[PDB]
Amino acid sequence: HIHGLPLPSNIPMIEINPTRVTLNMEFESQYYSLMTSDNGDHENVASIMAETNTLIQLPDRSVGGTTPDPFAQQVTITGYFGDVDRARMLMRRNCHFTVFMALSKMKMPLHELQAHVRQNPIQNVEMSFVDAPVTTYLRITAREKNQHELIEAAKRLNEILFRPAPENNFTLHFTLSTYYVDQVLGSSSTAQLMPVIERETTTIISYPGNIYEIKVVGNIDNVLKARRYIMDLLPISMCFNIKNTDMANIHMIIDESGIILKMTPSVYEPADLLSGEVPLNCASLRSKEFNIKKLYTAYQKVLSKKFDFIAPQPNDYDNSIWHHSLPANFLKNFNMP
Repeated sequence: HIHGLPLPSNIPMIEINPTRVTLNMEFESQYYSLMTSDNGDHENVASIMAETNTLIQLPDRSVGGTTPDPFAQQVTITGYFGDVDRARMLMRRNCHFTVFMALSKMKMPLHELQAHVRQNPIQNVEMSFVDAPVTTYLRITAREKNQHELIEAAKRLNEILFRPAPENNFTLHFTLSTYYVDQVLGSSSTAQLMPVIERETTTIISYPGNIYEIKVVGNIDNVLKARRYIMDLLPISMCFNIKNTDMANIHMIIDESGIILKMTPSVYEPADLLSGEVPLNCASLRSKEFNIKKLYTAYQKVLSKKFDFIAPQPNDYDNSIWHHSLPANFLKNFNMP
């Protein structure tokens, strides 16, 4: 209970359907362009929207001020709950990611390597060279679903470059929204969450605005594992409105699973009639991505049985080390916008 409310409204509400919701997730802006491009493989955002009959929006906000923009990298998916979940999965699998390989120490001259890569192009594994202020690095990029194709191409290259390959020849740059630094990495009143990932993935993670960079180092397999655990920590939330007659001060609830239900009473008072007052609630469910399977369950509970529906129980995150090694406090973010 948390004592300008309720939220008034005059625009004619066409409908107040609980099954109509928006999902919010965090996606790294450095890939926005690549999620857009029509690679002709029917996999970009447009494609997904079309096949999921949903609306997906990538932000483009230049925010400044005192506090970092909490929406710097937040993407929203809106539509029927059943389709939104399917678009959740398709946006992760199809999303690109990048990894850098240290060319230092390689036997063959760089020029020959360039020739190789230039004369052998894979359709799902873009490769390009870049020089960090002055050693050169190889940039490899692919969509999540083709992670097997990328690793192999990488491991094929090590073989070819060290006819004894170093054990920290890979680096990944994860861009988190500074805002969430306290919730992902840790805060003064919590445990430091990255050290745990290092211990479980044999990787090194160093870190220092709206964008915060987390640097991960280690073999290719471990890094992509660190990435996954880091991403399991990204916050997630689902919004929707609900007529009082359709349920099973600001209202917040925390179950013993980590989901947070926030209800903001609002009212729709017509302007053309000056009668009829439909009392409704603005709901919002939060939690960390990996715990999404428990968010839907929380959702099913708010909806009335009359809707006779079951929430989908995704399994994309069942192997998260976070289901047993994450301190409770981390899933209790009451102030999150």
